Amino acid sequence: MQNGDFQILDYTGLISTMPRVDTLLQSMNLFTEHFGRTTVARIERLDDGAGDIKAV
Amino acid sequence: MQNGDFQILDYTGLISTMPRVDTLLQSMNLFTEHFGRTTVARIERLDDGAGDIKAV
Repeated sequence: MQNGDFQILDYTGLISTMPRVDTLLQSMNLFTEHFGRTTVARIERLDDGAGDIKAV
Repeated sequence: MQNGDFQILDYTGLISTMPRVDTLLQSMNLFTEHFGRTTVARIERLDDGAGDIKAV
């Protein structure tokens, strides 16, 4: 490259940096994905157990 | 799945829970199984041993 209007300079290439991007949690694949249609979602839960049978 | 009268929503999934049932004693196989016919059973014992001899 030129310097001022009559001299020259040496060019030493570019230097670039970027910040961190952490993907440890994402990499573990813990989460699942579901694709739907509406903006309101429902969930259902069912609880079941057992009984203590006696003698007769 | 139906939301309020004039709106809808997306059903996602079902969640179910139940208390644990233990099987350790069953696994150890410490009990022998007998299939009888009546509602009464008999057991026979026969215990034997020995004594000490005195000088005469």
